[PDB]
This record gives sequence, structure tokens and C-alpha cells, in this order.
Amino acid sequence: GSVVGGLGGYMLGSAMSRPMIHFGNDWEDRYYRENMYRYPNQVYYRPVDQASNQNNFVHDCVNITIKQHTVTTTTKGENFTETDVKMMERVVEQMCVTQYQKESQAYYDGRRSS
Repeated sequence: GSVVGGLGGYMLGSAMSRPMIHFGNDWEDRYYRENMYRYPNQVYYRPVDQASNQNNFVHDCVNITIKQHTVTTTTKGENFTETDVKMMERVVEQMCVTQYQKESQAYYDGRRSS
């Protein structure tokens, strides 16, 4: 367990796949594809209890995942730029939305409204 930045019951998705994102600036697209190793291929989230709908779930995901690779590096000799973060926000959102869907089903299969 940890509670490093709130994580005292949070969870960590196994290694995922990098999604595709198309901001449509001809620097923004390359900026993702070129820098991608700098971004965590795993997302942190909380367990899917009572509600955990994607709104508060993606909120807590992007909050904590950024916190535990940006707030815990930007002091340690990284210095994650806002432009680099702008990419991480979506990259974490996407991968969090994937993980959200996984545990959503696992929750759902007990909450069934058919």
C-alpha cells in the first residue's frame, strides 16, 4: 500500500497500450508520437464501488496519475512542462477510460439492470 498523494486504496492498471490522439496542430501530433516513452504506460485509479462513474473516476485518475509521475519527478530532476502535461492529460484520460470500462463491467455484472 501507499497513500503517497491520496493513494490509500487506489490501484494500478497493468501495462496498457498507448492510444492515438489527434489535436491537429502539426507540432502537437508529432509531440506525442516522438516523446511517448516519457509518459506512464500504466494508469492509477480507485476501485469501482457505489458509483465510480467515469466523471469522478477519470478525475481521480488524471489527478493521481499525473501526481505520481509529475509531482514526484518535477522535484526529483524532471521538470514536466505544461505542453508535455497537456499530452499526459489526454493520454491518462484515454487509458483510464479503458481501465474504467474493464472494472465498470466487473462492477456492473452485480448491479445488473439487464
